[PDB]
Amino acid sequence: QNITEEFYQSTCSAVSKGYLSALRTGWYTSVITIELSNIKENKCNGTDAKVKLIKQELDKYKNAVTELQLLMQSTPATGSGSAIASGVAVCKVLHLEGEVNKIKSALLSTNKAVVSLSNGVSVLTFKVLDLKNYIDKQLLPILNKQSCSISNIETVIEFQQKNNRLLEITREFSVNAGVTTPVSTYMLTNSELLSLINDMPITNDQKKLMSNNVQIVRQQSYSIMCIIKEEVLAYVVQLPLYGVIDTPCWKLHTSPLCTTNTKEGSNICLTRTDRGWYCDNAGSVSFFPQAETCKVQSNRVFCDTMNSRTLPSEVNLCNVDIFNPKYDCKIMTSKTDVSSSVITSLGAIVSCYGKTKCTASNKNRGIIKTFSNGCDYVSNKGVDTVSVGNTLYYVNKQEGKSLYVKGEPIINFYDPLVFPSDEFDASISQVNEKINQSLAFIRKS
Amino acid sequence: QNITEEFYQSTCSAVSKGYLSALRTGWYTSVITIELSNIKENKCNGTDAKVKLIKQELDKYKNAVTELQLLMQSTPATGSGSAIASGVAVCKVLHLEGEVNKIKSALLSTNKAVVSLSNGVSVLTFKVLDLKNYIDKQLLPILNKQSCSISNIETVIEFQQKNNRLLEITREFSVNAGVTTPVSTYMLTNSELLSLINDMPITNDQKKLMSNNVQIVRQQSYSIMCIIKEEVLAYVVQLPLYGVIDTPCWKLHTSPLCTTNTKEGSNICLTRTDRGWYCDNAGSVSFFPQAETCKVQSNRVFCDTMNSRTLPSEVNLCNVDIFNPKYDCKIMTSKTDVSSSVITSLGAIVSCYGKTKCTASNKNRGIIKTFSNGCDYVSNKGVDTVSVGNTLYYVNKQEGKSLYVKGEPIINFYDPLVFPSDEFDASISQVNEKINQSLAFIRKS
Amino acid sequence: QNITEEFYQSTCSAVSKGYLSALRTGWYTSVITIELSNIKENKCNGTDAKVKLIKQELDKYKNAVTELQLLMQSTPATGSGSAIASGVAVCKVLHLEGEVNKIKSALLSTNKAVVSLSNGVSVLTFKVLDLKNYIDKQLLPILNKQSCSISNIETVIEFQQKNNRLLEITREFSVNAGVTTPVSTYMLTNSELLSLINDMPITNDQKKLMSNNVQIVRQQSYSIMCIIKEEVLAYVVQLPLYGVIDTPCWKLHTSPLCTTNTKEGSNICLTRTDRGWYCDNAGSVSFFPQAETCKVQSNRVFCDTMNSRTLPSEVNLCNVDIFNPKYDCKIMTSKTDVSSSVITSLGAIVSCYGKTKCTASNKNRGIIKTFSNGCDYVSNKGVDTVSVGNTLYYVNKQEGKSLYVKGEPIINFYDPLVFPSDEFDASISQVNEKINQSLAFIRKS
Repeated sequence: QNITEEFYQSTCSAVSKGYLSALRTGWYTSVITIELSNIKENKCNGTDAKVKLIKQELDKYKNAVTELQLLMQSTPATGSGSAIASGVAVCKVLHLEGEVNKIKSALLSTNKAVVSLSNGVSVLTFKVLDLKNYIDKQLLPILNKQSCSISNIETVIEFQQKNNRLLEITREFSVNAGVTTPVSTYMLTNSELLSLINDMPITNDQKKLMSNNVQIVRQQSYSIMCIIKEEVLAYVVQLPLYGVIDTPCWKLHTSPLCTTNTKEGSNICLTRTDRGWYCDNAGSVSFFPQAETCKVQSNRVFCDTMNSRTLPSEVNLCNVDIFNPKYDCKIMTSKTDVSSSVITSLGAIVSCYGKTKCTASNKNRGIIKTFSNGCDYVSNKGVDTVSVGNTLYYVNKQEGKSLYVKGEPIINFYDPLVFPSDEFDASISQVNEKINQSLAFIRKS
Repeated sequence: QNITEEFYQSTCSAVSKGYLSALRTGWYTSVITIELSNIKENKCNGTDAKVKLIKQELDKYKNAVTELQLLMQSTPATGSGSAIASGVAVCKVLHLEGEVNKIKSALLSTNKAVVSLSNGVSVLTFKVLDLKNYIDKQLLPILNKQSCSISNIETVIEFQQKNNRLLEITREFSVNAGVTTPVSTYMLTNSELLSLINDMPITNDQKKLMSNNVQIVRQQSYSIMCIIKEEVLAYVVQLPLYGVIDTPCWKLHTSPLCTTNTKEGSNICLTRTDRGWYCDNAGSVSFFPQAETCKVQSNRVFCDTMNSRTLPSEVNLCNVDIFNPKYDCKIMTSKTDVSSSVITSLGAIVSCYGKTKCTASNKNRGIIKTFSNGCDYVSNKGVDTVSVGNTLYYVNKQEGKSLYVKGEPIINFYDPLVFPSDEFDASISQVNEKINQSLAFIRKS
Repeated sequence: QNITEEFYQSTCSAVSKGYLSALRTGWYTSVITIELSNIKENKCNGTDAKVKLIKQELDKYKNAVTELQLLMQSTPATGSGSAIASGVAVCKVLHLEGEVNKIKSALLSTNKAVVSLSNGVSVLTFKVLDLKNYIDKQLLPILNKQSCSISNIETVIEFQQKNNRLLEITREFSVNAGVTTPVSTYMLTNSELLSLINDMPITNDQKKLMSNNVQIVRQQSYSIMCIIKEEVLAYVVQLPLYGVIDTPCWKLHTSPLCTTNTKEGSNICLTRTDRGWYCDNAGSVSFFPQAETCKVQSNRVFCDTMNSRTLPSEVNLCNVDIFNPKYDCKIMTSKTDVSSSVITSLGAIVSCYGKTKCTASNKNRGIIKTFSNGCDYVSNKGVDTVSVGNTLYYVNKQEGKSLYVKGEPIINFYDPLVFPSDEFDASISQVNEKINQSLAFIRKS
């Protein structure tokens, strides 16, 4: 529960420690079934407004079915496609005959049942909506006359409710070529999802975590539609399976670090590279570069290992002894000294250069701190907002202690004349070797 | 109203002048209220189709309420979160007891009223939909029988209209974890928004601008949902507050500038860096790097100062005397001479290199100009489209004069042998210093 | 139908050949019309629930019309705007009087008809919904009384169906400022689209391709709304027109290539630049850098030439003889040896460096291959997934042969001491020239 932060004055970086992990390592596939009604184009001679409204929505029903066949004609266009290979594999098994009828036989008794597929995969099936039973029992004998019948409007409105979810299904499948994420509430109702999470094979502790952070599970799950035949449409919904839980996570925040020399254009800078989410995973650390690829319920981190990067466990040494002999801490160099500010979880790192104003201000008591030229940090305690130049930043109000690690800025240890100031993705060893090789040429002079 | 453009032949860049500003500097928070009905699971013994449709939507009603509580269990996952700290602060004050009842007491008389919160913030409250009064007065005494009643269908359909907006609210909150942008029409009706803009504290001139460009205000506003208790759901909608209006804005367009030497691979190039939106703000210029972070009703520019960058006022000198002694104009160098074209607001900059065709063509009279090797500009007058290689570009038809600033291309002033041709983010001073230091080594030879 | 892949061991790259093209070269504009009803605010003295529901939706009807006028007040804010200049041009012609009435006269007889505009453009018009005829014939004489009438509910529900699509139109136009893509099913029904594709001028073969891959056409089409007047709203829907069909396409996949020296930090790397989609177009090759700018029904590639890049036909030589004297193959250099894996269409390229595990595993028989240090490739035959470190990758199951082109890795031909290892966007000639110039300084020593 304790959330900690440590600002590194020497490297102009901060690490937010005390976070718990939830890394997606596997995929669970579930087949969702809608029992459709195979009807041919009917036409009876009536002008009744009851049967007129039925024709309009039967057309919308028939159009959504025939268009979902047109989408079926479209081969999976998303990807990449590594992330959906499990759902595609289930779709391919549904093509085989004697598999669509297997689902139909197992779902006649109950709205949910486990089925063993031909590929040996044991998946749970769900008949969310039964259009077949309703349309044939309620609406078929009405319009099965020489002229359209005269039934009341109560049955027509209920038919609007049934057809409304199907229209919502085909409209989301069409714009996304049958692969939608996050899984909308119509692909799988929130009530249906919790029932699906309770069934699926994992512990009660792992089920409790997924059922509490539902929205995060929806954003890390794909809805894939596979086929339509035998009066049934089927689409597979992949669900994240998390194999790494409760391992240490920490987020690295980096800000430029320059010198404070007076004459303009005579300053060198460097910035810590590889900022983002770090989490221990199987004796190593998994790096997450892309922003918002990790979701975060407070104190818990949810990420996917597909957008990851494997790093050795010694990578955390760059947060203490950046000159460590074990790992190659990456930095980028430049002479651009623009004033910026990074909002970390328990404060804000501020890099103030030039004449631009840099202040941390509290709305009630006013400005509480004015930042001098350099890189510094302000604790979130008693600080509402932080301003840099003409840009206003707001500080997070998460409760926790923040530590200030004092240290000489490493940018002061380098000579500006032989300093390489255009290294996009370099390391300490490269900067150390490039300078010594540059000084090797000046000695021979 | 006058829109001007100036192409700089020396730097292969153009500036579109004559634009008015609208920079977001603050946030106004408004609490939106939906009076919910606290009902326990009712079950009466009836098969009437009137009461059957009620049960279906009451389940959808109860499910949307209980799921919106599940979303409430999810801590704010978006961000960052600087941009929503004001809305979060209002959400936290709503948690305190004696605050939810304060909103309920002030909204019993009118559908809108200003409320003073515990945090000293004066915010306007809105009861958009009153589900509590309708459900209890119209539907409670019907189903408050030993068996479900037999009321007509007119009341059931009206209940579908009320429940439809709530289902639209929870479905948008669920996919976005309660933070949606742009604010949809269901979070706040267009009619409700104009009424909210008229009330809010600002001048009639600032209210007239927001009420005219509604869609731009929606795209720069966040909908945040805070809590559900005491038969009321509440969600705060932040609205942009613009403190900078009618200050000069101009958009910088840059295109590569190479040499025209015949032998392949013997050409050097450079391109002006920091292209995008520039607007004067409080004695300085605010730079906007990210595209589409600024919206633009013609002749008016709408941007947010959070995605900004503060630059000194002398930054505009890079558009005239790029060799100015005051500011360090940034350029990037390379030897890649690919033919490209940038569509500016009143024409198009064309960089033609190699043998690729570069023509400005009018659909009625045909090709009007053929571009030679180098960087040039064509006015939008009498020009419909511009083609480069196999890529077709269309020119904007905005009315205004365009000026051609003749000048020797600066790429011709540099010696290709000592020229650094791999500078990602460099400046004129660095290129000037790097070449002189390279020539310092050849003199000692 | 044959899909081929060739892995290049010397360059650590693979090319997926055997694909067919479909490049968008032009735009076809179609005017979509909804005949609106011009009604003034009516108020009759009734409390009937039939006429009460009418007032609620007439307000939603009137609000959607008046708000769509507010959106009309917003000048086109999207772009750029090259891609929509054709639709904007049609919108501007609709402003001229005697043009809105021309559409109204030609659509009174049929729901679809071709119209010659003032700009000489021949466009097909579509009256998708006729709100004017329905509202005035069915609902006007009802409420045209001194007190609201007592008509039944069948007509009210049909009015809900008509007004529902209009509310769907204005809600999508509002969030996107009137420019939406992909074109939703409500901007143009799937049934209306196929009828539009059949009419439009092109061959039966080009019509058959568009009608089969409907969803891809929707994602490469824009819906633009132009004006509201004379009881008619109009919005233009641009449709892709493909001028390049059945030309060779191939996708280039690149992975880092490093050395295998034991001592850490003593390795140099290089990676092929310009990975993505390549397609021959008019005697040259069109390069597509941005991912997902090309859609892909299997065996067919759909791209837009606006996000393209024109390259000479000799660019394919970088896939065989990278040291070719005709073209300058671009590579980037670094010393970062991170283990990665690229999922190509018929396998996976794996770059294994360090101690990180690199295995290709089949779920039934287990691990089938362990990758040594370097860059290698594994065929999709009998391989389900491929793991690198803590990241799991899944292989595509597309059927086709894959060829292994053996060759000495070019990274072994370079001396690490004089090797430039920080070239972001460089070429072979630059690396060749930079090393020789570095060796020119060591000879004079």
